[PDB]
Amino acid sequence: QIVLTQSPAIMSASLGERVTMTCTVSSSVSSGYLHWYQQKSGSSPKLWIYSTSNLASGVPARFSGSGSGTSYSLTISSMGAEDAATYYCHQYRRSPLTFGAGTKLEIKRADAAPTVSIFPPSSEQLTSGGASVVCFLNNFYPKDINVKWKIDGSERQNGVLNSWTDQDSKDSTYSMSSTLTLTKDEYERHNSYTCEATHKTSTSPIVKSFNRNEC
Amino acid sequence: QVQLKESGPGLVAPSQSLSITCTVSGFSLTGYGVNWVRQPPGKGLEWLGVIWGDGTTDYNSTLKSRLSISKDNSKSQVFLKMNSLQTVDTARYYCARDGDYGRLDYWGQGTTLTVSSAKTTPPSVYPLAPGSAAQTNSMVTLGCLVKGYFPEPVTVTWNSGSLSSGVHTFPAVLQSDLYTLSSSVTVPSSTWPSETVTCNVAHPASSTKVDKKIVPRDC
Amino acid sequence: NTCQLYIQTDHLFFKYYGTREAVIAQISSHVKAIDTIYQTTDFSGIRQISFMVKRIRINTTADEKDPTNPFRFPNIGVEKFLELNSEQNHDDYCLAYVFTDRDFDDGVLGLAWVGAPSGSSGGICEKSKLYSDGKKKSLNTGIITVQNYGSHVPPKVSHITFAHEVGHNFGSPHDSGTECTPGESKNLGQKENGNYIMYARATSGDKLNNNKFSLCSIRQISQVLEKKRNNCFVESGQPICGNGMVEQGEECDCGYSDQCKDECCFDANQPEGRKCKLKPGKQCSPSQGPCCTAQCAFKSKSEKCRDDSDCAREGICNGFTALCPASDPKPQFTDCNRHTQVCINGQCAGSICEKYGLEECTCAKELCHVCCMKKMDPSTCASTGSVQWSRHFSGRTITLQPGSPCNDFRGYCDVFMRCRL
Ligand SMILES: *[C@@H]1O[C@H](CO)[C@@H](O[C@@H]2O[C@H](CO)[C@@H](O[C@H]3O[C@H](CO)[C@@H](O)[C@H](O)[C@@H]3O)[C@H](O)[C@H]2NC(C)=O)[C@H](O)[C@H]1NC(C)=O
Ligand SMILES: [Ca+2]
Ligand SMILES: [Zn+2]
Repeated sequence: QIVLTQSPAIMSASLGERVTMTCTVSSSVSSGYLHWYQQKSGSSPKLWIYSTSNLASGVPARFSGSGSGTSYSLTISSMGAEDAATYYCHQYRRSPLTFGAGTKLEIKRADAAPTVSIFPPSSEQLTSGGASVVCFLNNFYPKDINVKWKIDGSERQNGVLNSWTDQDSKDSTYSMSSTLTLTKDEYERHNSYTCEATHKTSTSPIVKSFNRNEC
Repeated sequence: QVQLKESGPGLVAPSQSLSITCTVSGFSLTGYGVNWVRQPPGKGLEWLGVIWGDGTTDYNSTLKSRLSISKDNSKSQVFLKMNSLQTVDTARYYCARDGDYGRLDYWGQGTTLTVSSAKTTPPSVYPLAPGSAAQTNSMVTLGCLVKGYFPEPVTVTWNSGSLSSGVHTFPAVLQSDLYTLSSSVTVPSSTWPSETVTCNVAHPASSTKVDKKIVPRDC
Repeated sequence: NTCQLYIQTDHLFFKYYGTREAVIAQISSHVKAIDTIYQTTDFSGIRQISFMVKRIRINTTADEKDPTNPFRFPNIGVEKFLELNSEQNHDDYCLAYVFTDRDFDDGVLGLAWVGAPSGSSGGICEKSKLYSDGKKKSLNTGIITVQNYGSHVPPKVSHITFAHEVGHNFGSPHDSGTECTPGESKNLGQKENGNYIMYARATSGDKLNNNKFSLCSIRQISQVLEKKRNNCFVESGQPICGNGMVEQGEECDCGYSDQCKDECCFDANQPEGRKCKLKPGKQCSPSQGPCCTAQCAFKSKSEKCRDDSDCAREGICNGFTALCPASDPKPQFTDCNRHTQVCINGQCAGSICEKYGLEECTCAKELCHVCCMKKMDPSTCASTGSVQWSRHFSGRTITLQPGSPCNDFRGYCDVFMRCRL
């Protein structure tokens, strides 16, 4: 079983910067059999670099591939706005056909603070029997962020559901949704619900809270 | 030119058989191989198998028990059959040509496969509005919670598409055999609740449309 | 320098060797034979000249029941056998040969068209022309057979017989005169060397003057080259994928799409990088060698790669590679070819006379008898049943096998012990 280790698995780069990816195979393959592919969100992969150093039909000249034996590289001379995607290296000289782990190339912007917004469960949902406390964390950077839920100052482990958006096309920021869900009887037995966010751009964690007894 | 198009059932129940047809064009299947590559939601490319131009097959080591790949050279069709589909078989299944030196030069659009025993369920749309408390800034954040629906997709728009900027529609998350989607919008305090803000949730699989007027909570 | 050959084999040639790998190994060694013979010969055109095969066609015994195959008839004359091969379209190849296992009358082994340097047609460098009688034949053809007078010929004579008829293709007639046929010379120094390739009669085993062309043949081939190879021959380069032989740069070679029945090899119609390459998960291909099965695996131990021969002990497969283990000899000086020659280090050459320090000689109904001699003196040439060698042979008169040269290479001995010229 040939393995294709891809590193770095996560890369941030600004416009004009130069990035370099790596794939190290477990057994030396001929250079003519390793290929690179680019895949954007919601789209099928596209042959990018084939036979290591040959760019496919249409991919820009700022791309290049090098390597031989065990190590292989993919280098972008000038980071463009359209090159933010996930890249894979591919081999089928020996069975089984294996892809690399995948390198996530994110474009880098200035640091941004998350605009946190917390919402109590609506009056309509309480009629049904559920209680979901949604806490939005929109437009921030980088993606590294930790969201914790506290019920009356006590951290809660269950019911927390999260979802991240992709890097926005306009501002290159990220957004996250946090939904704390629990029963109606468990909701009416507690008062202060705290949505706390820990981010790189905050010395102290941003605290958004509300009270069930203030209306 | 070279084309590939896979035809899948889309939604199957667990412990059921699978049959996907990969209609190709532009080349002859006798001189090119065709690989099957599935991709789980939010994961990397995962190889399934391959059928060569001469009819020989090579499969994924852990899936040879269930996987089976045949083809039809005259009709330019490659077939992918699976047995005892588990819930974790949900992915987007591609078929790609095995070109010079094994390059996957031409891919298909891929077909989404969902493996779940969940019955079709329309979502319970909920309005997300702040209390009658203090504004954060010139802008207020409004949202909608699209909870508990099956299957995907769901169309979420604001003010019938008029309100587009400041909208963040988060990808759905399977809580427990049901999808839950969140979407927020940021508007100036001069707009809400002066104007009317309403999110439009459309669940095609249930033929359900919902329009929830975002009204401030009352203290 | 390199001329793209097209070699065919009928079902008689396939039935004798008994798999497709065995006949392919025979035609691979025949091309490399005339490759080495012509390269080591100084021709007037260029200092070197080699050969290359472009495609093969192995007809099996299943083709004997094919009504469209005109080679299925067991009784086919050597002239009509070459006419059948001509009637095909061979414009993609400089030459086209067909190997068979037929016993042609009067000791005929090979037959090919004579190559004219100009003013005629046939031999090397001829495209299909209309001619007369309305059949479009390709006169760039030749035939060979490996059986003569009910006896299979050894590969050394079989490889040379290829180079003989190819000489006529290259424009060389038969050798004539004393200056180019030293076998009939009245000088012991020239007679020991023997005749040349283009000798008109039987040849076997002299191996010095017979393996390469003559001063006469070089002159006649010189004109065909200087005027036809410029427009006929092609370049030297990397070996092509699809000729059924495993060359350097490729791991396997089963043929094209309509020829490849190998589940271990991508055919020649596959894209670059995988054509003539081993399929993933497979570790061999029968095209590499006889020591590996159709299930793509180095063969198990104690299986016949090479069978026990007269002068060669059996080579036996195991899983170290796809090839035979090189065969090794049994006790030295054993009798081979039915007491006609000896076994010394893996070859059945020479004669039985060399077993007791003697040399073969031409007797003087007794021509198909083995006449030995005291060394260096042809006046001491006596039969194996003579009173001179009665101490060794004890009297038994060893007779020459059918299809053996006799009477100073003027003919063969038949099954009735007659030296037929
Ligand atoms: C191996 O068997 C082959 C048969 O499968 C045989 O090929 C046959 O070759 C003949 C000419 O020698 C072809 O010609 C026949 O058909 C044409 C019409 O197209 C007639 O005009 C001819 O008179 C003749 O009947 C055959 O078409 C061809 N058969 C096939 C199926 O292509 C090879 O010659 C055999 N190989 C050897 C070395 O004998
Ligand atoms: Ca070859
Ligand atoms: Zn001759």
